[PDB]
Amino acid sequence: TLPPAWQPFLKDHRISTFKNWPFLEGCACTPERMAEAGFIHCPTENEPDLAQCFFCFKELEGWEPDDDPIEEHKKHSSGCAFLSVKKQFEELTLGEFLKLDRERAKNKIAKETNNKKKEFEETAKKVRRAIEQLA
Amino acid sequence: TLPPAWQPFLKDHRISTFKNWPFLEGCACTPERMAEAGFIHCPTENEPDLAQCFFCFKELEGWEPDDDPIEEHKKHSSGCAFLSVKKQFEELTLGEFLKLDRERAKNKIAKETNNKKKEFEETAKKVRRAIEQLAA
Amino acid sequence: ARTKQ
Amino acid sequence: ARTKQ
Ligand SMILES: [Zn+2]
Ligand SMILES: [Zn+2]
Repeated sequence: TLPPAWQPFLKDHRISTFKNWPFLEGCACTPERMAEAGFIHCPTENEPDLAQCFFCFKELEGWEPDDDPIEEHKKHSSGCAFLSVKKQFEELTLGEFLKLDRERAKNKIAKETNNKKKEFEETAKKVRRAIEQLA
Repeated sequence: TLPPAWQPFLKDHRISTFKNWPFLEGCACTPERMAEAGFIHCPTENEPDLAQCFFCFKELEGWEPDDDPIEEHKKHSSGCAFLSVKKQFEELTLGEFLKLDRERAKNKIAKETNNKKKEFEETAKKVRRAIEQLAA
Repeated sequence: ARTKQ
Repeated sequence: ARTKQ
């Protein structure tokens, strides 16, 4: 086996996430290339093509067949330490591995923060709007 | 955070495993030198000096203060892969590590089935004896 | 591809 | 030392 929270570091686990991914043979954003890129497929009905970096948590939709998932990665999240990782997983040192996994747990915290802040501004807008309607 | 099952690979975790370990500083078989040798303290009310190699599962009590845990390990389980491991943990490669962790799970089963076997034979002896007594 | 919603 | 039991 292998601890379940470390799976996303494994290319094959990532590939495995692509359920009804539409871009297959002939396309440049195949499940395979996506996984190589660090993406995991996390589809909702509202956006069935939603892919997310397991490391930086940056979320990307509106995929088109010619999209090279790696360039899209560099483009929409230039600072993702995964991109820098040039070794295969098992060539990584455990120290290196734990460094990476540390940054990822922090990226995760940043992300939740950024979310909470967005939810906060959202509810504020509602409040301000309701208040104007009252004023 | 290191998943709980991989802890024993960590020297520190192994030391921390030692509670009320009688031998100590001034003694060759310190907790520190035990961990380094791969042992955990699995003390039983019987003998709170029960130690086990986390890797080959070889078990040893009745420790002597001048016993060199590494020497005692090699002698008892000559073919324990841990003994070959010369790099620090974080120095290990994910491959290297994965290879070691399979090795260990393998040793674990070999240990357990070895128990099953011996237990079975003992049951087999009691049954045969009882059938024999019935012949008489 | 583009940043989410 | 010695192997258990
Ligand atoms: Zn990323
Ligand atoms: Zn051993």
